[PDB]
Amino acid sequence: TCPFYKKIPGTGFTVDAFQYGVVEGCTAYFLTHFHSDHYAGLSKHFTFPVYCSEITGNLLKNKLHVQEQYIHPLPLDTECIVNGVKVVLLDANHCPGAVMILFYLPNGTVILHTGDFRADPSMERSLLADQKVHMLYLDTTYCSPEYTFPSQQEVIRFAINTAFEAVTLNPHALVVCGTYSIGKEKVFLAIADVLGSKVGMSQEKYKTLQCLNIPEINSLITTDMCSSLVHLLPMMQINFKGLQSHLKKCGGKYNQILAFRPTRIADVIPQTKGNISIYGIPYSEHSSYLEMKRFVQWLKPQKIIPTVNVGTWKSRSTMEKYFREWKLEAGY
Ligand SMILES: CC1(C)[C@H]2CC=C(CN3CCC[C@@H]3CO)[C@@H]1C2
Ligand code: NI
Repeated sequence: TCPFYKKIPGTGFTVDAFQYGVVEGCTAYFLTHFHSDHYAGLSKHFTFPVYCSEITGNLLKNKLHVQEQYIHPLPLDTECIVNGVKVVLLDANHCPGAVMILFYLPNGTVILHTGDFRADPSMERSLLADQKVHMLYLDTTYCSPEYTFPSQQEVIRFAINTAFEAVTLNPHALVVCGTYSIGKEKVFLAIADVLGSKVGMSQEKYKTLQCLNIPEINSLITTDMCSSLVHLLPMMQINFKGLQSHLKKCGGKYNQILAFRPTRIADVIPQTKGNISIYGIPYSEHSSYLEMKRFVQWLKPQKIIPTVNVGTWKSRSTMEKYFREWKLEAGY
Protein backbone atom coordinates (compact mmCIF):
# COMPACT_ATOMS: atom_id res chain seq x y z
CA THR A 1 0.00 0.00 0.00
CA CYS A 2 1.01 3.70 -0.44
CA PRO A 3 3.25 4.74 2.49
CA PHE A 4 2.33 7.70 4.75
CA TYR A 5 5.47 9.64 3.69
CA LYS A 6 4.07 9.89 0.12
CA LYS A 7 0.71 11.42 1.20
CA ILE A 8 0.10 15.16 1.87
CA PRO A 9 -2.33 15.46 4.81
CA GLY A 10 -5.35 17.78 4.42
CA THR A 11 -5.21 17.48 0.64
CA GLY A 12 -6.08 15.19 -2.24
CA PHE A 13 -2.36 15.11 -3.16
CA THR A 14 0.34 12.43 -3.39
CA VAL A 15 4.02 12.82 -4.31
CA ASP A 16 5.99 10.24 -6.39
CA ALA A 17 3.16 7.67 -5.91
CA PHE A 18 2.52 6.05 -9.30
CA GLN A 19 3.10 2.31 -8.50
CA TYR A 20 0.04 1.69 -6.23
CA GLY A 21 -2.82 1.82 -8.78
CA VAL A 22 -5.57 4.38 -8.19
CA VAL A 23 -4.84 5.89 -4.73
CA GLU A 24 -8.19 6.45 -2.92
CA GLY A 25 -8.80 10.19 -2.47
CA CYS A 26 -6.05 11.35 -4.85
CA THR A 27 -7.19 14.19 -7.15
CA ALA A 28 -3.63 15.23 -8.25
CA TYR A 29 -0.40 13.17 -8.52
CA PHE A 30 2.82 15.23 -8.22
CA LEU A 31 6.09 14.01 -9.76
CA THR A 32 9.26 15.65 -8.35
CA HIS A 33 11.65 14.40 -11.10
CA PHE A 34 12.25 11.93 -13.95
CA HIS A 35 14.13 9.13 -12.08
CA SER A 36 12.65 5.63 -12.43
CA ASP A 37 12.21 4.80 -8.69
CA HIS A 38 10.04 7.97 -8.48
CA TYR A 39 8.03 7.59 -11.74
CA ALA A 40 7.65 3.77 -11.28
CA GLY A 41 4.18 2.79 -12.53
CA LEU A 42 3.61 5.71 -14.99
CA SER A 43 3.06 4.55 -18.56
CA LYS A 44 1.13 5.61 -21.65
CA HIS A 45 -2.21 4.37 -20.15
CA PHE A 46 -2.22 6.70 -17.08
CA THR A 47 -5.47 8.78 -16.89
CA PHE A 48 -5.15 11.11 -13.89
CA PRO A 49 -3.66 14.61 -13.70
CA VAL A 50 0.13 14.80 -13.23
CA TYR A 51 1.74 18.00 -11.90
CA CYS A 52 5.45 18.61 -12.59
CA SER A 53 8.10 20.93 -14.06
CA GLU A 54 8.20 21.74 -17.82
CA ILE A 55 11.31 19.53 -18.27
CA THR A 56 9.75 16.57 -16.45
CA GLY A 57 6.63 17.03 -18.65
CA ASN A 58 8.75 16.92 -21.86
CA LEU A 59 10.17 13.56 -20.67
CA LEU A 60 6.74 12.14 -19.72
CA LYS A 61 5.39 12.97 -23.19
CA ASN A 62 8.35 11.86 -25.34
CA LYS A 63 9.93 8.99 -23.34
CA LEU A 64 6.97 7.42 -21.43
CA HIS A 65 4.25 8.53 -23.93
CA VAL A 66 1.89 9.91 -21.33
CA GLN A 67 -0.94 11.73 -23.16
CA GLU A 68 -0.69 15.49 -23.33
CA GLN A 69 -4.13 16.01 -21.74
CA TYR A 70 -2.88 14.59 -18.37
CA ILE A 71 0.43 16.55 -18.18
CA HIS A 72 0.21 19.76 -16.11
CA PRO A 73 3.57 21.61 -16.21
CA LEU A 74 4.06 24.51 -13.71
CA PRO A 75 6.67 27.29 -13.81
CA LEU A 76 9.18 27.54 -10.97
CA ASP A 77 9.24 30.24 -8.31
CA THR A 78 5.57 31.12 -8.92
CA GLU A 79 2.49 30.90 -6.67
CA CYS A 80 -0.03 28.56 -8.43
CA ILE A 81 -3.47 27.27 -7.35
CA VAL A 82 -4.08 23.51 -7.87
CA ASN A 83 -7.50 22.00 -6.89
CA GLY A 84 -8.02 24.96 -4.55
CA VAL A 85 -4.60 24.81 -2.81
CA LYS A 86 -1.63 27.24 -3.24
CA VAL A 87 1.62 25.48 -4.30
CA VAL A 88 5.13 26.59 -5.39
CA LEU A 89 7.79 24.56 -7.26
CA LEU A 90 11.43 25.30 -6.32
CA ASP A 91 14.68 24.16 -7.95
CA ALA A 92 15.98 21.03 -6.11
CA ASN A 93 19.61 21.21 -7.41
CA HIS A 94 19.31 17.47 -8.33
CA CYS A 95 18.93 16.42 -12.04
CA PRO A 96 17.35 18.52 -14.86
CA GLY A 97 13.70 19.33 -14.11
CA ALA A 98 13.87 18.22 -10.47
CA VAL A 99 11.79 20.25 -7.98
CA MET A 100 10.90 20.67 -4.32
CA ILE A 101 7.17 21.38 -3.65
CA LEU A 102 5.82 23.94 -1.11
CA PHE A 103 2.19 23.28 -0.06
CA TYR A 104 0.11 25.97 1.71
CA LEU A 105 -2.69 23.95 3.40
CA PRO A 106 -6.15 25.47 3.84
CA ASN A 107 -5.78 25.19 7.66
CA GLY A 108 -2.55 27.38 7.77
CA THR A 109 0.03 24.59 7.91
CA VAL A 110 2.95 24.88 5.42
CA ILE A 111 4.74 21.72 4.15
CA LEU A 112 7.97 21.38 2.12
CA HIS A 113 8.61 18.15 0.17
CA THR A 114 12.23 18.18 -1.02
CA GLY A 115 11.93 15.35 -3.56
CA ASP A 116 15.55 14.37 -4.19
CA PHE A 117 17.82 17.42 -3.55
CA ARG A 118 21.36 18.65 -2.98
CA ALA A 119 20.97 21.35 -0.31
CA ASP A 120 22.68 24.67 -1.07
CA PRO A 121 22.90 28.05 0.78
CA SER A 122 21.24 29.70 -2.28
CA MET A 123 18.00 27.94 -1.25
CA GLU A 124 17.91 30.27 1.74
CA ARG A 125 16.89 33.07 -0.86
CA SER A 126 13.64 31.93 -2.47
CA LEU A 127 9.98 31.96 -1.52
CA LEU A 128 11.09 29.42 1.17
CA ALA A 129 12.28 32.21 3.38
CA ASP A 130 8.94 34.18 3.31
CA GLN A 131 7.05 32.16 5.96
CA LYS A 132 7.45 29.45 8.59
CA VAL A 133 7.52 25.82 7.40
CA HIS A 134 5.92 23.35 9.84
CA MET A 135 6.60 19.95 8.23
CA LEU A 136 9.56 18.80 6.10
CA TYR A 137 9.51 15.62 3.93
CA LEU A 138 13.28 15.19 3.63
CA ASP A 139 15.67 13.42 1.19
CA THR A 140 17.83 11.64 3.81
CA THR A 141 19.94 9.52 1.33
CA TYR A 142 23.30 10.48 2.96
CA CYS A 143 22.15 11.32 6.55
CA SER A 144 25.35 10.10 8.35
CA PRO A 145 28.54 12.05 9.11
CA GLU A 146 30.88 9.81 7.08
CA TYR A 147 29.31 11.29 3.94
CA THR A 148 31.57 14.11 2.97
CA PHE A 149 31.98 14.92 -0.63
CA PRO A 150 33.67 17.60 -2.65
CA SER A 151 31.86 20.40 -4.39
CA GLN A 152 30.58 19.64 -7.92
CA GLN A 153 32.98 22.38 -9.16
CA GLU A 154 36.04 20.57 -7.61
CA VAL A 155 35.04 17.25 -9.18
CA ILE A 156 34.57 18.81 -12.65
CA ARG A 157 37.98 20.58 -12.40
CA PHE A 158 39.58 17.16 -11.74
CA ALA A 159 37.76 15.54 -14.70
CA ILE A 160 38.60 18.38 -17.20
CA ASN A 161 42.31 18.39 -16.14
CA THR A 162 42.61 14.57 -16.28
CA ALA A 163 41.02 14.30 -19.74
CA PHE A 164 42.90 17.26 -21.26
CA GLU A 165 46.27 15.93 -20.02
CA ALA A 166 45.63 12.38 -21.36
CA VAL A 167 44.44 13.46 -24.82
CA THR A 168 47.17 16.11 -25.23
CA LEU A 169 49.76 13.38 -24.46
CA ASN A 170 48.01 10.88 -26.82
CA PRO A 171 45.76 12.40 -29.55
CA HIS A 172 44.59 8.82 -30.36
CA ALA A 173 42.97 8.36 -26.91
CA LEU A 174 39.16 8.14 -26.64
CA VAL A 175 37.22 9.42 -23.62
CA VAL A 176 34.12 7.43 -22.53
CA CYS A 177 31.56 8.52 -19.86
CA GLY A 178 28.93 6.20 -18.29
CA THR A 179 25.23 7.12 -17.84
CA TYR A 180 21.97 5.26 -16.80
CA SER A 181 19.52 8.05 -16.05
CA ILE A 182 19.32 11.85 -16.46
CA GLY A 183 21.56 13.92 -14.16
CA LYS A 184 25.30 14.65 -13.99
CA GLU A 185 25.39 15.98 -17.60
CA LYS A 186 28.08 18.55 -16.58
CA VAL A 187 30.64 15.69 -16.40
CA PHE A 188 30.52 14.78 -20.14
CA LEU A 189 29.67 18.34 -21.31
CA ALA A 190 32.69 19.90 -19.50
CA ILE A 191 35.14 17.25 -20.78
CA ALA A 192 33.91 17.58 -24.40
CA ASP A 193 34.18 21.38 -24.18
CA VAL A 194 37.90 21.29 -23.08
CA LEU A 195 38.65 18.82 -25.91
CA GLY A 196 36.89 20.89 -28.63
CA SER A 197 34.45 18.08 -29.41
CA LYS A 198 30.74 17.25 -29.44
CA VAL A 199 29.60 14.34 -27.29
CA GLY A 200 28.55 11.24 -29.28
CA MET A 201 25.77 8.89 -28.11
CA SER A 202 22.93 6.53 -29.08
CA GLN A 203 19.71 7.74 -30.66
CA GLU A 204 17.81 6.92 -27.42
CA LYS A 205 20.16 8.99 -25.22
CA TYR A 206 20.13 11.85 -27.77
CA LYS A 207 16.31 11.94 -27.58
CA THR A 208 16.46 12.13 -23.77
CA LEU A 209 18.92 15.07 -23.83
CA GLN A 210 16.81 16.92 -26.46
CA CYS A 211 13.98 17.08 -23.76
CA LEU A 212 16.08 18.99 -21.14
CA ASN A 213 16.03 22.67 -22.31
CA ILE A 214 19.85 22.94 -22.17
CA PRO A 215 20.93 26.16 -23.99
CA GLU A 216 22.66 25.68 -27.36
CA ILE A 217 22.31 21.85 -27.00
CA ASN A 218 22.51 21.32 -30.81
CA SER A 219 26.09 22.73 -30.69
CA LEU A 220 27.13 20.23 -27.94
CA ILE A 221 25.81 16.68 -28.76
CA THR A 222 25.54 14.36 -31.77
CA THR A 223 24.55 10.85 -32.94
CA ASP A 224 27.61 10.64 -35.25
CA MET A 225 30.04 8.64 -33.09
CA CYS A 226 32.84 8.90 -35.67
CA SER A 227 32.99 12.72 -35.50
CA SER A 228 33.27 12.75 -31.67
CA LEU A 229 36.15 12.02 -29.25
CA VAL A 230 33.91 11.81 -26.15
CA HIS A 231 31.40 8.91 -26.23
CA LEU A 232 28.54 8.06 -23.82
CA LEU A 233 27.77 4.44 -23.00
CA PRO A 234 25.38 2.67 -20.62
CA MET A 235 26.88 2.50 -17.07
CA MET A 236 26.84 -1.35 -17.28
CA GLN A 237 29.35 -1.25 -20.15
CA ILE A 238 31.93 0.74 -18.08
CA ASN A 239 34.26 -2.20 -17.34
CA PHE A 240 37.32 -3.73 -19.05
CA LYS A 241 35.28 -6.20 -21.20
CA GLY A 242 32.72 -3.60 -22.36
CA LEU A 243 35.36 -0.99 -23.12
CA GLN A 244 37.62 -3.46 -25.01
CA SER A 245 34.53 -4.36 -27.06
CA HIS A 246 33.73 -0.69 -27.77
CA LEU A 247 37.35 0.04 -28.88
CA LYS A 248 37.10 -2.78 -31.47
CA LYS A 249 34.02 -1.04 -32.95
CA CYS A 250 35.87 2.24 -33.59
CA GLY A 251 37.79 0.72 -36.51
CA GLY A 252 41.37 1.40 -35.43
CA LYS A 253 40.76 5.13 -34.90
CA TYR A 254 41.83 4.91 -31.22
CA ASN A 255 44.48 2.99 -29.24
CA GLN A 256 43.60 3.97 -25.64
CA ILE A 257 40.40 4.57 -23.57
CA LEU A 258 40.10 6.91 -20.60
CA ALA A 259 36.69 6.28 -18.93
CA PHE A 260 34.67 8.00 -16.17
CA ARG A 261 32.03 6.49 -13.77
CA PRO A 262 30.35 9.41 -11.86
CA THR A 263 29.21 7.34 -8.78
CA ARG A 264 40.93 13.31 -1.25
CA ILE A 265 39.92 14.11 -4.91
CA ALA A 266 43.51 15.11 -5.74
CA ASP A 267 44.64 11.59 -4.75
CA VAL A 268 42.05 9.60 -6.83
CA ILE A 269 43.63 6.89 -9.01
CA PRO A 270 42.13 4.77 -11.78
CA GLN A 271 41.72 1.03 -12.25
CA THR A 272 43.92 0.04 -15.22
CA LYS A 273 44.23 -2.97 -17.52
CA GLY A 274 46.55 -2.45 -20.51
CA ASN A 275 45.44 0.54 -22.64
CA ILE A 276 42.18 1.08 -20.60
CA SER A 277 41.87 3.23 -17.44
CA ILE A 278 38.60 3.72 -15.43
CA TYR A 279 38.12 6.61 -12.93
CA GLY A 280 35.30 6.57 -10.34
CA ILE A 281 34.60 10.23 -9.50
CA PRO A 282 32.40 11.34 -6.54
CA TYR A 283 29.95 13.60 -8.38
CA SER A 284 26.86 13.84 -6.12
CA GLU A 285 23.37 15.16 -6.82
CA HIS A 286 22.27 14.54 -3.19
CA SER A 287 23.13 16.53 -0.03
CA SER A 288 26.25 15.66 1.97
CA TYR A 289 25.61 15.23 5.74
CA LEU A 290 26.86 18.77 6.49
CA GLU A 291 24.84 20.36 3.60
CA MET A 292 21.66 18.60 4.87
CA LYS A 293 22.34 19.63 8.50
CA ARG A 294 22.86 23.33 7.51
CA PHE A 295 19.62 23.44 5.51
CA VAL A 296 17.52 21.84 8.29
CA GLN A 297 19.02 24.06 11.05
CA TRP A 298 18.20 27.15 8.91
CA LEU A 299 14.63 26.01 8.09
CA LYS A 300 13.82 25.01 11.73
CA PRO A 301 10.87 22.67 10.91
CA GLN A 302 8.52 21.42 13.69
CA LYS A 303 8.46 17.86 12.31
CA ILE A 304 10.73 15.96 9.88
CA ILE A 305 9.54 12.94 7.89
CA PRO A 306 12.39 11.04 6.14
CA THR A 307 11.71 9.74 2.60
CA VAL A 308 14.90 7.60 2.17
CA ASN A 309 16.41 4.80 4.34
CA VAL A 310 12.98 4.25 5.94
CA GLY A 311 12.89 0.44 5.60
CA THR A 312 14.86 -0.61 8.72
CA TRP A 313 14.40 0.14 12.41
CA LYS A 314 18.15 0.81 12.80
CA SER A 315 18.18 3.36 9.91
CA ARG A 316 15.07 5.12 11.24
CA SER A 317 16.58 5.33 14.78
CA THR A 318 19.90 6.65 13.45
CA MET A 319 18.20 9.48 11.50
CA GLU A 320 15.97 10.41 14.48
CA LYS A 321 19.10 10.76 16.70
CA TYR A 322 20.69 13.22 14.24
CA PHE A 323 17.47 15.29 13.95
CA ARG A 324 17.40 15.64 17.78
CA GLU A 325 21.12 16.62 17.94
CA TRP A 326 20.53 19.28 15.29
CA LYS A 327 17.48 20.68 17.13
CA LEU A 328 19.27 20.80 20.55
CA GLU A 329 22.36 22.46 19.02
CA ALA A 330 20.41 25.23 17.22
CA GLY A 331 17.67 25.70 19.91
CA TYR A 332 14.42 25.23 17.90
C1 LIG B 1 22.41 7.12 5.88
C2 LIG B 1 22.01 6.01 6.86
C3 LIG B 1 21.01 6.58 7.87
C4 LIG B 1 21.54 4.66 6.22
C5 LIG B 1 22.36 4.30 4.98
C6 LIG B 1 23.84 4.42 5.27
C7 LIG B 1 24.25 4.80 6.48
C8 LIG B 1 25.69 4.85 6.92
N1 LIG B 1 26.25 3.46 7.10
C9 LIG B 1 27.72 3.28 6.84
C10 LIG B 1 28.27 2.59 8.04
C11 LIG B 1 27.28 2.85 9.15
C12 LIG B 1 25.93 2.84 8.45
C13 LIG B 1 25.32 1.45 8.25
O1 LIG B 1 25.51 1.00 6.92
C14 LIG B 1 23.16 5.13 7.49
C15 LIG B 1 22.16 3.94 7.44
NI1 NI C 1 16.68 11.08 -8.01
